[PDB]
This record gives sequence, C-alpha cells and structure tokens, in this order.
Amino acid sequence: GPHMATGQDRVVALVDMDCFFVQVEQRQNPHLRNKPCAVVQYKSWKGGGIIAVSYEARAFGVTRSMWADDAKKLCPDLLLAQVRESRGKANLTKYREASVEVMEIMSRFAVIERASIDEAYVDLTSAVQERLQKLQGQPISADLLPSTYIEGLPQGPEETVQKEGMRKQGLFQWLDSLQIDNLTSPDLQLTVGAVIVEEMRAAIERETGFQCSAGISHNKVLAKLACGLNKPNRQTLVSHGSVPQLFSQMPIRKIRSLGGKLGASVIEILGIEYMGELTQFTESQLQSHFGEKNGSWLYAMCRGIEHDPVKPRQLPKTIGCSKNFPGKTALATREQVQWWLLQLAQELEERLTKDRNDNDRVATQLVVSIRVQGDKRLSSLRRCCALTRYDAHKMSHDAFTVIKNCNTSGIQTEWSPPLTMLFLCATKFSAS
DNA sequence: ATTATGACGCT
DNA sequence: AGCGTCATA
Ligand SMILES: [Ca+2]
Ligand SMILES: [Mg+2]
Ligand SMILES: [Mg+2]
Repeated sequence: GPHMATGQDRVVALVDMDCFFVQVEQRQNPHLRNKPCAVVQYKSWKGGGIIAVSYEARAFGVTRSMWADDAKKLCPDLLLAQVRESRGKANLTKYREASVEVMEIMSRFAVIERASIDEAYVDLTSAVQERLQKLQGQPISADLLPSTYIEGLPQGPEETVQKEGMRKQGLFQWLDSLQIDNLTSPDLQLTVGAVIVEEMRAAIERETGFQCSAGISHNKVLAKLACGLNKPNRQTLVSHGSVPQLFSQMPIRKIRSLGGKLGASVIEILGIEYMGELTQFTESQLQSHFGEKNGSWLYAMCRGIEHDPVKPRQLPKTIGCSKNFPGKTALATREQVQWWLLQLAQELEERLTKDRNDNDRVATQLVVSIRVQGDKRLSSLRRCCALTRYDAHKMSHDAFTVIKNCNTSGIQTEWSPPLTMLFLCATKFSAS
C-alpha cells in the first residue's frame, strides 16, 4: 500500500556507443562509412579475430569472436580495419582516446559512471528537476523526442505498418496520457529525462561524429536493458509501469549480472525461465538459494527496483596490458618471458606516464598475472608487488622476480610449463 | 587459437 | 591478498 517503495526516486540513463570501434575507424576513413565493416585484431591466424561489427555487416550474420576468414564466407564484401600493433601486440589507444572524447561531452550534462570503454551511466535526477522548473507546467512536444521509443506502446487500437510510424504512435499515446501538472510524477520525470538524453546524444554526434543508443529508466539495470531494446541510433524509455509486461517474457539471462552461472542457477533451482516469474517467491526463499545479498537483489529487481548508485567515476581504476600466447606460440624460454614482459612494461609505462600528466594521480601497486599451458582459467596465478617508479625495465624486472618461481624446468634457460598469457596491471591510484 | 581489457564479490 | 565472476570492444 502507502508504505511499499516502488523504486521510482531516480532518473538514470545508460548511453552506449553503436558498434564503437567500427565508428572510430569509419570517422577516420570515410571509405568505410555506411558499409558492412568490422574491426579485427591480428591477421595471420584465420584473417584475424573480429571484435566489432557494423550494423550493415551484422545483417549478413557477422558477429564478434568470429574469424575474419569465416566472416568473409558470410559477407564477401566485408571491409576490415585492423587494430594497431605496437611492441608486438594489439594497442587500443585510438579507441581509449575516442572514449575520452565522448565521456567528456557526457560529463557536461551530468555526473557519469564510466561502465566500459563505450558506455556510461548518467544520474539525471537533478537535471530533470531543473528542466521541470524551466518548463513551468508546459507540455512536452513529440518534437523534443525525435528518436525515443516508449517500451510497451503503442497498445490497443494503417501507418503502423512501418517502424517509424509505430514509434510515433507509441510516443503519442505516452504523451497524451502524461500529467505535466505534477512535478513529482515519475513518468513525467522519465520523459524529461528522455528529452535531456536526446540533447546529450545530439551533442555527442555533433561534436564527435559518433552515434549512440540510450536507455532511460529509474535505475541502472532497467536503463541498461532499455538501451538494448532499440539499436542503433535510438533511445528507449522503460517506465515503472512497463515492467510487469516486459519481464513476463524476458529471459533471466538478459538482465545484467544474471548472464552467467548465477542466472543459470536461478533457472535450474527455481524451474523458471522469465524474470517476472521471480515475483512468486518470498525474499526469504530467494535468500535461501542465492545468499542474503543476491536474494534481496532478485526480490526487488524482478519488481523493477534496484538501488545501486551511479558512481561519480569517469576514469578507469586500473591500467593494464595483456597478451595471450596461444597454441604453439607459448613462451618456453626465459629470454622469451623477459622480452615480452618488457614489451608489456613499455606500453604500461607509456600509458601510466600520460595518465599521471592528464589526471594527477599515480598507481602504487603492480599486479602480475600469468596462465600456464593446460589450465582453462583466465589467470593461473596472480601476484602483486610495489610499483614505486614509472620505469619499464624496473617493472618488467619486478614482474619476473615475482613469477620466476613458477618455472618447473630444472634448467635455468628453459621455461616450463610454457606460458600462454602475461598480464601487467597498475592499480591502487593516489592523488599526485 | 577470440583477445584485450576492466569492475567488483568472496574468503 | 589471491581467486572467481561477469561484463566490455
Ligand atoms: Ca556499444
Ligand atoms: Mg557497450
Ligand atoms: Mg557489444
């Protein structure tokens, strides 16, 4: 009744760049624009591994993780851009720098949480209050929402044959129902949130050339889900009211954090398929199976309610460099291990020095991780040491010292079992 | 032989 | 601390 919170206190958006690495390459090379395009890394093994795919290429069935030689079988005219290689390894600087361009624009509108290289959550609650005061009871025109979908609409009762017409019919029903006379209507707040996101998205495109999609809702999980409902180059508003129908057929794995083993457990243990089916369990029941924290989270989430705050953090918390040495390329000599630790340390030194200059901070811990031939785990071993100076030779020497005792080989010069992954990561930043 | 990342939870 | 999970291009 009157005491049951509804998770409608905030307006949160999730902005996600469309096929991000591809757009970065298309901006740089106009010949790639409006074409089936993919970004690949390395080239010698099966034409390289695809890591980003334009919407034109996806129509042919090209996906991430596909080998470019295989993608070419589906899409013979596929164009490719290759990730830059430096010091013998893929170097993602160009995309990191493009990400900064976008993140800096978003930060003009509101506080953001950098969630990945190409997406950020936005807390719009304050911005919405401000805009509502400016509007002074003024209705919101559909003209202010030119790329917005309202999830769940239109409903009930011939232009609806095409997608743009459906989008507009839905928007009109939504706005027709809105009560603009009340500065505290959650639905109104979401709508104004959407007006602001249109503006943010226009600014991103104007100032970078990059297009993005976005979700607008009352929390991060619904915002993220919403964003994916209409891509590319569109934004989606998911209201509290839309949740029961949306979740009624929504596979559990689609919700963020339930895409892996926990999500699988939920389905297996409870014998359900859809997020909405969770409402029939008590909070205690969910806690008994999935733990106190997850059980409480699931109980609220299946009702559209989540409280995780948009953290004020625009910069990454760690800076790392990693390389796999698959199959026959695994490092089997000490000279090999040392040469590559050095290559990695040199890239890391370069990124750290630039980070210190731009952002007034210094990393204080170096984390060293390796994988050994045979183990099916990301990392086999992880060891930290102190990071006291931005010097590549020192860092690589320290990394070797910390891992040297993993070498089974009774021989000094040989390395066994061979190493199939090296990883250096600078962490634990402090102001400088 | 997807690879190169990056955040956060557990004990 | 070191390990595991989940997620990004
Ligand atoms: Ca994206
Ligand atoms: Mg993304
Ligand atoms: Mg993606």
